[PDB]
Amino acid sequence: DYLDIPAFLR
Amino acid sequence: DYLDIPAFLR
Amino acid sequence: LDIPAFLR
Amino acid sequence: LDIPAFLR
Amino acid sequence: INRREEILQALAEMLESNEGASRITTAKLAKQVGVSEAALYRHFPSKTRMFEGLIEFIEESLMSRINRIFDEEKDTLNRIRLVMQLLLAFAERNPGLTRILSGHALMFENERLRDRINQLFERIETSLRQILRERKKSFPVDENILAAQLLGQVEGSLNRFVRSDFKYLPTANFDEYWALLSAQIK
Amino acid sequence: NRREEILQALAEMLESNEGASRITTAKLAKQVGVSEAALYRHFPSKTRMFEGLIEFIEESLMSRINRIFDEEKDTLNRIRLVMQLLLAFAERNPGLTRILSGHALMFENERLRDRINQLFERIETSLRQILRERKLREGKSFPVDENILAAQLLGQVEGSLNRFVRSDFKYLPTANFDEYWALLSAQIK
Amino acid sequence: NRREEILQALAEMLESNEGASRITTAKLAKQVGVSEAALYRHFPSKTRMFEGLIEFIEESLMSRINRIFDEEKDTLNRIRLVMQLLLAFAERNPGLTRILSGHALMFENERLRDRINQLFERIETSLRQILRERKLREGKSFPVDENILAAQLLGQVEGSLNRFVRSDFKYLPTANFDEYWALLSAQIK
Amino acid sequence: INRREEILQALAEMLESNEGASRITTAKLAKQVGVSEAALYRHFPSKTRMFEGLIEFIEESLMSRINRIFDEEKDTLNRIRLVMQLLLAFAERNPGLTRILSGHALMFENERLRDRINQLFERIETSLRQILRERKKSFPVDENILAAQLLGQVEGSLNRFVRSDFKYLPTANFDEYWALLSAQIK
DNA sequence: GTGAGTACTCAC
DNA sequence: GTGAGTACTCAC
Repeated sequence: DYLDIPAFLR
Repeated sequence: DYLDIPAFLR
Repeated sequence: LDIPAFLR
Repeated sequence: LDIPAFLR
Repeated sequence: INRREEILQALAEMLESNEGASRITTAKLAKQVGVSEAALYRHFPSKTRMFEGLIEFIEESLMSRINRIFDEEKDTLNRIRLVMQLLLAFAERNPGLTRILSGHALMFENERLRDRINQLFERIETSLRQILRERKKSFPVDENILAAQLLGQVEGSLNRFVRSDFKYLPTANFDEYWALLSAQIK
Repeated sequence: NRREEILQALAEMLESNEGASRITTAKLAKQVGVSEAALYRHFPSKTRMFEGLIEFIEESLMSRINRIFDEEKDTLNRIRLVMQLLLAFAERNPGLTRILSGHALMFENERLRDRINQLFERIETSLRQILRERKLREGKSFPVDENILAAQLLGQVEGSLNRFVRSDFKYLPTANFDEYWALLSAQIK
Repeated sequence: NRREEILQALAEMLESNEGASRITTAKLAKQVGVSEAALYRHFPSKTRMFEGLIEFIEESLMSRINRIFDEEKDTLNRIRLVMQLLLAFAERNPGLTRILSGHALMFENERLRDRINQLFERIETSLRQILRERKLREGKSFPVDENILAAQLLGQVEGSLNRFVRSDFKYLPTANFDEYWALLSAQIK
Repeated sequence: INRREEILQALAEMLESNEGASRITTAKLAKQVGVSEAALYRHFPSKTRMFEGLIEFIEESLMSRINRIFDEEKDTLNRIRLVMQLLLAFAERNPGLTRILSGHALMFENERLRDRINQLFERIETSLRQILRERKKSFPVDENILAAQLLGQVEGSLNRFVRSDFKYLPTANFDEYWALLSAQIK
């Protein structure tokens, strides 16, 4: 899996 | 004088 | 099957 | 007379 | 023709009153017509087009009569007097429309409408020049210069009429103006 | 110091093509290089900003009309110098001419138009007073009432100012003033 | 008679570049050649107009899915014909595909999107039922749960429909279906 | 940076809720942010530019990571799996932004924004094609065809996620999907 | 025809 | 920052 998945909402 | 002077408002 | 086209 | 211009 | 004309008549009525000194919004115009803002847009694509309706009346009213004077009246001074008096009397009979001619009412609207008014004044000035050039006795002054002076006097009269809230009537001093001038342009 | 920098900015905008449309406080603030808030620390309103320019117009024209009346005693020369003054001042101040002609003021408090009307009244009574002194000074009057002539003269000037503004400053107010003067003089001298 | 002429007009607009934006009653009325009022004598709302098209979609797809189930007994062939049906119907009806993909419905009553969701559920359970019969018919199942496979297959179709719509109908839904089928068959046969 | 970010976070919050199924008007957005409509326009020239802010995040977030996978992971199948899983997991972690990716939320806004999303998908498809072409063992299928099938599966998963009100999770069936496929593309 | 809206603007 | 506006639009 790709670990670094950006999340826009805090 | 110029007699026929148009008038827009009734 | 013959697919129907709605646009006549 | 010298006419003044406001725009300096 | 009917509802379209009702809207234009409502616009001219507002131009003629105190409201003419301020932006005529769609909200105020609709209320004057007695309909919703949305109804206005069933008869016109935009407020600019409503003003264009008034401008088309001014253009056609004035230029058809100026052309008639040019074609039907023979004498130079006679032709000039009639064109001048036509402009001043038209303004006096149509105060609201004079706010369009003077450009003040158009400040609130797209600048292309003032361009159209500029084109009308150029047409009038052209008529004046052509009338003067046909006298050739010569004038004590350049034809282009005189035409510009004549229209300038009219423009100032229109401006005074508008800024005075229609107190200073454009025709009031014309006979004296013309008596003075005509005695010199022979 | 900042007050006059705001007035200078307003006049620059009035002078450019911007003057043909509403001059917003956002636009003015930008032209000056400050925030809108900063603007409102020197003037309470846009109207007071325009009043600053109108003050310069009033003082410029009225002070010079008085000078002419005091330095020059010939009636026709007085008239020629006053008309020349109004025309040349407008030519030298295109942006302020939009204020004189009323067009730039359409966007602002109506009391500013009343103020310009009052200035024109002060100018028109001045011309009337100049014309009326001819009878005593020269034993001669005019072929028309002085009140009519003064109105016609100021109207001619107002027409030149409107034409200047309409044409985006192409039709200069002083253009061919000599020819106009020669013809006017022949009419009334 | 006029009712179907309104539906025909709506479909023509959905099919053109107009379908990428709100299709207004003013625009629809014009395309038909009547007044808006006339429109509202046959349908009470825009939503009911769209429901007319959705009915054609539902009946077209579900009737043919039933035919396939009845005429063809081989499991993999059933699957191939159902996928082919959804893809080809969309290709033959670009404007209706904007409805299937949900994009044209964004402007309308949300109950219409619920209706499309219900259609996809009816289609997905159909694929599930087809897949589940393999065990009895052939004594074999699949390397994954039938519920997962049906979702993956309908998802593949939904992707083709979205791509068709995104690309303004350039990416045809049936393009290279044979290659897709050959690979899918190798995966599950 | 601060107020600009607050507005974008408010937009993404609305996209993520039921309101995301409908036009997000300036009136509703302002109320979500807790400011006047006019305040919005001190930080953005237009609502289209607010959406562009979200689109720029999606573009940069996804393409920087896809390029990193391409440059840092060596194996073909490994690279494909990671790019696919990245897309699906990104969508699942960002439901509101998925409504932008799927094009549904953009229906209410200027069409040039959907053009930008099309450009992003073309960039992703390009990466997929390049990854596949570097295997050359050969595939049982054209590289362009496979890339389109792979992205099609992702697009359908995103669409299902959005239309189900985020019930159908995009990553849920990916392992089974990939197990099936990878056994055949060798 | 029209209520309720629509994105965006203005002076303060 | 924001109240009050601004021309123009929508489905009914």
